[PDB]
Amino acid sequence: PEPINARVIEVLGRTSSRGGITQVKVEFMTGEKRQIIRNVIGPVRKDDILVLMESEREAR
Amino acid sequence: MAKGNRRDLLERNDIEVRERDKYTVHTLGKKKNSVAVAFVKAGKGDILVNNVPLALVRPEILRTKVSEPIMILGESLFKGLDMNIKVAGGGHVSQIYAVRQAISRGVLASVKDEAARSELRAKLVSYDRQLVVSDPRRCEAKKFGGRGARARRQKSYR
Amino acid sequence: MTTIVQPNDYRDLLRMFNTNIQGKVVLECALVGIKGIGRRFANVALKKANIDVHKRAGELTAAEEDALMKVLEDPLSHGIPAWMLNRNNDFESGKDMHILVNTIASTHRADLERLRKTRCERGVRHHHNLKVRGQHTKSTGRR
Amino acid sequence: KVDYPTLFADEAAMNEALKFIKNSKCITHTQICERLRVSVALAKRVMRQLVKSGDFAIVSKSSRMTIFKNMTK
Amino acid sequence: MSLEVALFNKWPLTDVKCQDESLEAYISIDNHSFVPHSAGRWSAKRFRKAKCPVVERLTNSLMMHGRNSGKKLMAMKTVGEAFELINLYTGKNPVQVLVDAVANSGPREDSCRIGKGGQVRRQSVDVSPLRRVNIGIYNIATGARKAAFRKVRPFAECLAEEIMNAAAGADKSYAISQRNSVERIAVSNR
Amino acid sequence: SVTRVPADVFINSFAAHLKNRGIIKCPAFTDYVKTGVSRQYAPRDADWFYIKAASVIRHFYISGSHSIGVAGLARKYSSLQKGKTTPHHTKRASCKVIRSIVSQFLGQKLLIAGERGRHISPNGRKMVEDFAEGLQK
Amino acid sequence: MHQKYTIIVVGKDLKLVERYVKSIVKEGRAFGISGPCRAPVRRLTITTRKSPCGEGTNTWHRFELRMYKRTFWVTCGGNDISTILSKTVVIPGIQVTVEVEEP
RNA sequence: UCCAUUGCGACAACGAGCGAGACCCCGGCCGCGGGCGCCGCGGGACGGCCCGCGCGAGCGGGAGGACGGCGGGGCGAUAGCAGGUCUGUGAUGCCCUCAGACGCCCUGGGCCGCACGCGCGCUACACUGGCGGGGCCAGCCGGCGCCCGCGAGGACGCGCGGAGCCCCCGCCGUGGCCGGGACCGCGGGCUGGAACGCCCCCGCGCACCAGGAAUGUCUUGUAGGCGCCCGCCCCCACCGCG
Repeated sequence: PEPINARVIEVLGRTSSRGGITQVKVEFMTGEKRQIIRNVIGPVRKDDILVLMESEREAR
Repeated sequence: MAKGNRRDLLERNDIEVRERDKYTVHTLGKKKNSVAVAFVKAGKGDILVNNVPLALVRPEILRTKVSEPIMILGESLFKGLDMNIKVAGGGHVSQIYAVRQAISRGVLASVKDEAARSELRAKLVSYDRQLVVSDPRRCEAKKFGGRGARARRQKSYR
Repeated sequence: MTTIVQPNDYRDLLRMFNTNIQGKVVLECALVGIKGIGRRFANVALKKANIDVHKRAGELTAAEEDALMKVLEDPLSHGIPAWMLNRNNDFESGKDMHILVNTIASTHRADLERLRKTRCERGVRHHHNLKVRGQHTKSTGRR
Repeated sequence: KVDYPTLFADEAAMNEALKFIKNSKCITHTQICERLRVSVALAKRVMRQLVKSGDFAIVSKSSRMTIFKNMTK
Repeated sequence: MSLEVALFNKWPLTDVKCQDESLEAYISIDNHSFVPHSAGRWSAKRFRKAKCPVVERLTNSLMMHGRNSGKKLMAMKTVGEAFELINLYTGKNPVQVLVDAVANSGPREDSCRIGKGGQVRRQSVDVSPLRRVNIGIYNIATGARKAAFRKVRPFAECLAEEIMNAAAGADKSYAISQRNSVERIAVSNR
Repeated sequence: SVTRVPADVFINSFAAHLKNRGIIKCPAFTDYVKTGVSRQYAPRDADWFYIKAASVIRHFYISGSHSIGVAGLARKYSSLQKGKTTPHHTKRASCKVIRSIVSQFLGQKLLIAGERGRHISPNGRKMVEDFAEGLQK
Repeated sequence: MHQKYTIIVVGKDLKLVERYVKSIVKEGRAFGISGPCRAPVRRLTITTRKSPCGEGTNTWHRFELRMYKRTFWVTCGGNDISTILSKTVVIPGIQVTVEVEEP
């Protein structure tokens, strides 16, 4: 219910047609070290912080 | 009305010659089509543009932009000496930046211990780099395809 | 000016030359509501009258209303030049006059009457509704 | 649509135009226009009268915009 | 330090920060000159605008309209007026309010066209800090721009009201409404 | 000197002094003119003549020994013509007013002619500096 | 004896005009002549349609003619009427570089 | 791998060439000389240095530097189109005109004519504004004084010279109103052999409240906004090259 935030460890490059979206590998600095995947729109770089309204969702 | 390359300017034949020989230093600043010539000497903290003091300039909003080097560098140095800049070229803002560049270089040309000069250069460039290095970009020409450098006349396929 | 509260005689709507004028607009602009008057003519008219120009029109006392009227039917004699008049060399009088609302319709309507009998090129085009000047009409002004 | 005057009648230059602003802390010509539904010029005149009194002080002045503060509180 | 850059020679930048962490570093609050007019050749690299002083970013969007193109002096004057108004209503530093507002706007989710997505198949995705700040700024400026067209009151008052409301998070403001609409519609597609 | 004060204060103060001293007088034609083909309506103020005169004498002082003609003064009071469904263009002011002002100033010997145009005389410099210092504080 | 003379030089190529100069100045060291005053370049410009008719895309030619000018007037008293010819002969006459003289 | 048949490494192929790049003009930084007037000759930047990778060619990041990785233009391969041009020419083949002439010259008129469909543009829909006064800076480049006349312009006489936006002070105060200036009615002037052409003054004061289906251009001194010079030209720029 309470959106958390995740930090970027790396980047997996553009995927979506017409560019834009980029896959990413994040981890929860909430303390669980859950390395997962997500998609992002807009310029992004390493160490950036995202806001995830989902404690749990998967893409690929 | 003044081109910025005229011999009368880089020499400053405006000043009377007997006093001219006192202004040991010379300097230059620019931006776009705008030139600044600072003849500097010893004084008690005074400055002038085209026979105008520094406070009573037209950028009532950018007066601090002109004064920046004074505040970032301190006051005793500028109080030490005196100036009389002249400027000529396109626009108002261009002239403002030309002037501030000229002031920075001229005051920084006065010291004699190059270690102090380096320390001051480092202190100053940190705040901004364009107070010491001229801006290169300049107006780009236009082409006959349309009425602008890169834009083109609107094309109708039907 | 510096007038906050309304003058006891402040008149909210004024009538002149069969035209009605408001009492909240400034005087020089209000008079523009009439036909035959504009901004340039008006100031040159009020000023000769020793009238102020930045006073709301409704607060114009009655005495000023007449003298203002007097200098408007008798412009030239009061001094105003002959190049500030809407009618400079009348066809019959040869005079220099300034004509107003009751007259514009007649002097104009009577002008075209003279052009039809004279058979000028201009008069005919005033009939079928074309352009009297030399404007091109192939692709413009399409009703 | 909306009509506004430019000339108070006697008592409206006191019952509201003044009595109602003095409570305010910061005011402006257009604010007082939209509040009292009267055109701006009258607001300029009245504010001049007030600074003449001394209840308000200018903080930022300019042809486009000048604003005041209520010192009297 | 040696000098404090009192903005417009009134309000300082000392005890100022941002609460949110995601965009804390994408907001420059310390390299403000006395006047938000720098000839910096920003927008040259890909991430250099993240160092532009936030206020200059703000003013550079107030002259977006075609008629008002190339007019920065009026923009600086407008911004100064708005800052005085904010100080007079709130009593605190307007810069704090501006940063809080830019943080409280900006969507945290938006819909895009991923893969083939035939037949309007739009998935949901999260958003990067830079786009968040950009959209927040653009929304504030556009909201103030929409209120003051063919209206009596000036642009500055609308600007300041919008900014304070957004800092409050009230739905009454235009930016907050836009953000909520976008977030919700994207949730539908998630 | 004079350039150590903004023009706005100096111009108005000098014009008031001038009107008080009767140095120059508004002729009749000053009350129906529009001041330039560019301009659209006539001036609002009733004492613009004196302001213009003050500005002109200040301009003659600035140039010092250099000479100015009337038509060269008209190009410093130009503007932009509008209302023609056509791109705007720049136009020169009228020179009758300027001629009146310079002729009156010269009649008072504040302004000595040369080969071409006219240039300030030392009396004019004396007076201008005197008032400049008078308003300095 | 003494007359205060001027030398004009005109040309469209920069090489000969920079070669005539060296010869003349080398020849005049004794008579007291001094270097030139390189004058502003005169730029002739013509834009013409690249086609003899209106067709296709509208493409333009941009022709120009540069004219260079060097002026030695430093002979004067150092050179008399007859001695001027001494200087206008030893130089290497070039087929196109009009040089005019006028006190 | 490269923007690029640009390169590395192989192969019944070996060895070459054009095109590309190289090249020329412009500008940015520095040096020398010369000088009525800023104009002549040179230097400088090369994927050179550090770090990663990659046999390699080369890719990503960081430095110092005026400029950092094809900065803007010109030239532009083989082959071809029934593309346009006989109305540019003492460039032209074949036909037709050739003494009541399609030859050449003069007088008037037309190419501008208007119920209508659209292509490139200009002006506006206003307060991020309009009006009045004042202050003030460009570059391709460049001519001024005195006197009359509101102005446009005019009579004399000499060689001398730069604007809009913008900033400041005030008026207006949401009203198709001082926004907008089309249309039309007297008048004063210029050009020219001759106004149908062009300017100035007073008056009148059309639509127009951001524009549907459709669609165009654009990545740094760029878009957009503002104005200024030349071309044709007896007068005339909402056009075009800059």
